[PDB]
Amino acid sequence: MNKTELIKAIAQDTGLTQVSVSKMLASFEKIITETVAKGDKVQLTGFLNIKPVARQARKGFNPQTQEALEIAPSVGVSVKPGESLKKAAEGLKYEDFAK
Amino acid sequence: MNKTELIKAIAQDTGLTQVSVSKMLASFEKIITETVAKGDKVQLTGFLNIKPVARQARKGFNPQTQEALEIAPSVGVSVKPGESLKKAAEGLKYEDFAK
Repeated sequence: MNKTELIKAIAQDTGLTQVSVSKMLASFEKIITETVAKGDKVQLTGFLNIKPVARQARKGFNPQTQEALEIAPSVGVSVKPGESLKKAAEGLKYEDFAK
Repeated sequence: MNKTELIKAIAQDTGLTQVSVSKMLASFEKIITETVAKGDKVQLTGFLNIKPVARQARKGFNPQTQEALEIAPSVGVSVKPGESLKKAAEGLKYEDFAK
């Protein structure tokens, strides 16, 4: 699925009026990517812990070629996929992917 | 934010009909986690890409005192690094966190 397929995901799980399925998802990244950049820890049930956390602010290796460094972390992306989808996955196409 | 905060995040980015803000987001996580679990490549425009991959895990008993068994049930709900959210993070104050 994606910013469009997901519109159908709500346009079908919901469908009510197709509100902005295309616009709410277009804004979803605008709020997902923008919230972390707005300063808010979005949290999807228990799988997408959207929340920014700094972890880098330098990377110029010494006067050599590959001795890169990094002293100071600036905003980052703490969030990640949780087990809510893996538990849902162990329940629908987990073995389907195995074979 | 969360299954309700992000709701208004789209209910406001939408404001068309507030479709089911409650049913589209509660189901969006139910479909986000359920799609990857259904076995579809869930993703977000160009910053997130949740994808499940048949995998497994084992060596922590359970039916007794837990700490010794040997199974392997664990799909791999991978994901992506939406830089649009990290680059947006540069917008919130990435360096401000580095200092």
